Amino acid sequence: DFKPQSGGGKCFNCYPAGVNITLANFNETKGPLCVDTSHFTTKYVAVYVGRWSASINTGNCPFSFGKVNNFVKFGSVCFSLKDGCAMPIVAN
Amino acid sequence: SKAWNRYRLPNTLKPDSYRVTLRPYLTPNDRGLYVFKGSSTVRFTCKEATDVIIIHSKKLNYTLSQGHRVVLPPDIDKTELVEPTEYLVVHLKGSLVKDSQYEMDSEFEGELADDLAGFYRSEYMEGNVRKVVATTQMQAADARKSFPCFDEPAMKAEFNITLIHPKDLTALSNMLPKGPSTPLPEDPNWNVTEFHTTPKMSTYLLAFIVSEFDYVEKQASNGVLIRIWARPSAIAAGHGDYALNVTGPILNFFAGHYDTPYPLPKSDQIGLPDFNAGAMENWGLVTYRENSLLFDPLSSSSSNKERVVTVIAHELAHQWFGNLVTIEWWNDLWLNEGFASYVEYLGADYAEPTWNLKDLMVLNDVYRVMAVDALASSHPLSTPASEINTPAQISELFDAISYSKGASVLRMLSSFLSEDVFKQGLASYLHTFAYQNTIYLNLWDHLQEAVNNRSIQLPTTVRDIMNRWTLQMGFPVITVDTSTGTLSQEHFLLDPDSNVTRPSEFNYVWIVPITSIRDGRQQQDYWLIDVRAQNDLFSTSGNEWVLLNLNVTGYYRVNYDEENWRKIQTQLQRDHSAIPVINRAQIINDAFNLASAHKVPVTLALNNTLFLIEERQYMPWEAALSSLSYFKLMFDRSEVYGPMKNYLKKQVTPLFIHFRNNTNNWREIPENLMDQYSEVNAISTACSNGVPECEEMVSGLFKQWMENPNNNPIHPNLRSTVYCNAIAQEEEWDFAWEQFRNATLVNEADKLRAALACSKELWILNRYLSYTLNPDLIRKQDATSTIISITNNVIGQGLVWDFVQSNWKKLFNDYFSFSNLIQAVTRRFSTEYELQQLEQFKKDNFGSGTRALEQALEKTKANIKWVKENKEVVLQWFTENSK
Amino acid sequence: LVNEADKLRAALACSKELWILNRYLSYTLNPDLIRKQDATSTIISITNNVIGQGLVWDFVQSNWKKLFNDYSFSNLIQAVTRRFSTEYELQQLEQFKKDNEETGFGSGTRALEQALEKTKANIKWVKENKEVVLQWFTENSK
Ligand SMILES: *[C@@H]1O[C@H](CO)[C@@H](O)[C@H](O)[C@H]1NC(C)=O
Ligand SMILES: *[C@@H]1O[C@H](CO)[C@@H](O)[C@H](O)[C@H]1NC(C)=O
Ligand SMILES: *[C@@H]1O[C@H](CO)[C@@H](O)[C@H](O)[C@H]1NC(C)=O
Repeated sequence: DFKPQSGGGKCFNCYPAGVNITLANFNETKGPLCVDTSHFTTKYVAVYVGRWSASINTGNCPFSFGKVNNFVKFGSVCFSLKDGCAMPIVAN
Repeated sequence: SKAWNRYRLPNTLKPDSYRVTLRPYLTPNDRGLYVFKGSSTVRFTCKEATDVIIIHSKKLNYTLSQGHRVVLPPDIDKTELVEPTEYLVVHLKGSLVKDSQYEMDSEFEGELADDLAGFYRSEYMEGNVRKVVATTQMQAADARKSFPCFDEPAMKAEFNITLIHPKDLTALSNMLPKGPSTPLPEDPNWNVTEFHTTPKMSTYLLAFIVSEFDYVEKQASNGVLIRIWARPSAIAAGHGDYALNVTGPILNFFAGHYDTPYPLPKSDQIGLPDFNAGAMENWGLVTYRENSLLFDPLSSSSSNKERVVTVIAHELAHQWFGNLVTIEWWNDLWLNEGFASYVEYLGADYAEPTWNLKDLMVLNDVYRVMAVDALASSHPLSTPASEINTPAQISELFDAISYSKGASVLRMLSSFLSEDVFKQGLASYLHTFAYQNTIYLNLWDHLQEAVNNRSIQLPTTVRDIMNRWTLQMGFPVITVDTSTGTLSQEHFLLDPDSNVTRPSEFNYVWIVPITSIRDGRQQQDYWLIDVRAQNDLFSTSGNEWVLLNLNVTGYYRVNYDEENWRKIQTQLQRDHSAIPVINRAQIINDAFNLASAHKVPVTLALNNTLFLIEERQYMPWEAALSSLSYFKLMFDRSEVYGPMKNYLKKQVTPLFIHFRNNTNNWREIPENLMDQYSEVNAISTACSNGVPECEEMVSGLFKQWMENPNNNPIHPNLRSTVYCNAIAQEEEWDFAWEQFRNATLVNEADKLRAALACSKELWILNRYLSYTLNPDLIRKQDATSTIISITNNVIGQGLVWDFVQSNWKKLFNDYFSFSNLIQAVTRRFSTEYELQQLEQFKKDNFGSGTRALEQALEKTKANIKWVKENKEVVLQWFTENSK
Repeated sequence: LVNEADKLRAALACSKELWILNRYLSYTLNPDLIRKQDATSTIISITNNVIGQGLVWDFVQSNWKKLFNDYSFSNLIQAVTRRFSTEYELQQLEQFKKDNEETGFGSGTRALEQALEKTKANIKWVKENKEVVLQWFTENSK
């Protein structure tokens, strides 16, 4: 989620307002959320307006969020909003 | 006559710094006034030993200090406000010692009237709150009215501005905010903002804005910060996006063109909900109307795009020429606004290079003002500086001549010089006189020097030629006798018998550059420097022909012998692509205007339309329609209107079919703006003249819209035409009426308000007229536009005439714009019937329109004769071409 | 056949094209196009067309001196005026009188006075009823 700055004194565009980003049932006090079960699915939920948009970058990973659901097999995987290989989200 | 009897300052005082504080109280006071507190100190140097202070001040309640309005350095004797000249006059007891700097300081209060003059306020509805904005309009005369100053363009000085506003709001001025906004220690409900010192600038260019607008921002590659401000609700819809998209490229264009990087650090643009003019260039805080800065791709036409980009290019052009090098006195005004009026067309060219916009300068300025200057009642450009003194005498300069003739003559200047030499000259001028004041003669000095360094050949000095054009009214019609290539010029007076009152020190002899082409090949430049000359370059034989004034860069009309007109027509019908697009409009409009002067048979002007049967370009269709409007308006009640309509159908029928193919049954617009305009002209003309295809296709679109009230199928470019034509064919009118009552968007409300006048049913129109009196049905400022729209409908003519004959003393004594109203209502008049009725209406009884009534009489007499002179021949011609 | 010629001479007035109507008026003066015998009633038929009301009124009020030498003015002036329903149209009628009675009006000389009376009656009658009648129609027409 994010919003434009708004309210009559601000850039509509210079930087998002009210950012909120979450990883489902990741608990920071419990570290990287690992994929234990034989199968997993990766799902994205936009929450944000106007010509604002956002997406996830590959970062350095050899694969992308979502794309991994096309039957890529691994020995193990774990996900975390804290640092593995990075993949930054970019708003535009 | 004392100094405060005169309307000019003495040159004995030169200011050299300013400070301002302003507190707009946007809430009304107990007595319902809106007031601001202001403080100011100015530092000034005594240029000549003196003992009295003379400074502009208007409509200010001052505060007395030391028993007097101001504090000074010998003592002050007394202080007075000489209202008829707006001077604060402050006698010193001693004499102010020369070559010394002194503060004059004051504190005062003023009114935020909504007068659009000075520090006025504007109010607008946002959501359901009547928001209030404080703004500034300071065109020439009003700058003093916000704070005391030496309010002259030549008296340039440096300003520090400080603002104090309700904490919620934001403040703006020419510079950036010097540090963030701080709560006022007197009351944290107020903020305080200070700005960096302005450069050396003239008082008429300040701006102060306090507002709740919100902005969209870009950083230019040149490093300047550029920033569109508008209503937050408007900006969230992205309506500012287009402005920010174009403003970068244009700025870097001018940075190239003047060889001079942009002088300020920022470039705010602000779109106000209402404004008197369209725009004002206030240095680095450029101000526009909503409808001339914001753009919505979902509702505005391509015409809105070209208006937006054009206006932007103009007001940005002022940011160098005009604001960096300023005019010495208002008598030179034509040099600024006309020059910018030129460059705007080059500016937009850079931003949207696929639209060929440079061509429309011909329609919109050259020919828009040739028809005005072709009168003995015109005036030259360079009036003597002593003639302009009072604010009325300054304000009168902002007219069609000062803009468009200035544009035309400067275009011609840039064309007989090499354009790169004009660039070099202009750049050298701006480099030399930056931050100073100049007269036009300094510009023509710099051009003369650059021409010499390039050694461009000219028959005389540039000063000579441009004074031949600058300071005498009118323009020549050149006359060629191709049988020998003899050449002559004479002053083109549209009424060939009008008495010339104003003399010419050159007896109306110009020097004229004449580019020309022969059989599609460009010939070499020739100069005319006399009433007559001969040159074999214009002699012709056999099938040879000549055309003059290529691309109509030259500001003069052209005439040829009959045989040469036949040759040109033959070429043009054989292959019109051989003759440049602009010149095909030129060769029409010349024929018509010459015909009105009895310098040629009208049959010739009509002949020149013949080739249009296979023309596709926008320009010549536009020029033809614009001339033939006179014929329609004169004959639309006569029998002659019968054949004429059929003729236009024949002419326009193939063109319509072309677009029907080339738009896949109207499913997409052309990609080129000129082609979109040609589309609109095609559909409009062919439909209104009655091709059967329109009564089906436009009706179909409109009924499809009625099936989809929220989901309008009609592309915004077509809207205004299809609306009116569908209305021309009750339930549609009532549908459009309920739409209008529900209409939220002003562009659409206007388009509907026009289209509803296209109805055929007299009871509909009479209802409309009755509603024109109901302030809730139509906003009382706009009733006149409705009356005019109903008047131009041929069925409504007599209705509106009898209506005004009924209501005149009413709406005169209590309404407004009687002038153009009377213009609209009378211009159909063409026989002694209505002449008698009109003179009776005079005798039976006009505000500002009083002289317009005289105008109506005058042209009516001409109309009376003109129809008598031409009807049968025109009729015989059209019936001939009726086939 | 004279019957059909007259049916057409009437029906040509029912056109909605103003320029057709005015060219028809021009032909209405041309005796070879339509004979003096019936020009007057053709103008009356134009007046019956609500669009022709304006044409005929401004025509007659601006050129009646021509018609006065030769055209029957009585019923023509009746037909042209009978739509008048406003004090302004009363003013127009009385000024046309003051503008032209210096030549009289022939057979119309009394009829104009009658019209001056009846128009005044119509004025008040409209004032007496425009709202109520509108109300009725606005209801029962549903
Ligand atoms: C306005 O006043 C507030 C306090 O009311 C202050 O914090 C702020 O910096 C000031 N400026 C703006 C733009 O709000
Ligand atoms: C600006 O105009 C260009 C036209 O070249 C277009 O490609 C672009 O999408 C527009 N908008 C922005 C934000 O650049
Ligand atoms: C004339 O104008 C056209 C633009 O319509 C331009 O392409 C052409 O180069 C111009 N030629 C001259 C000689 O000015």
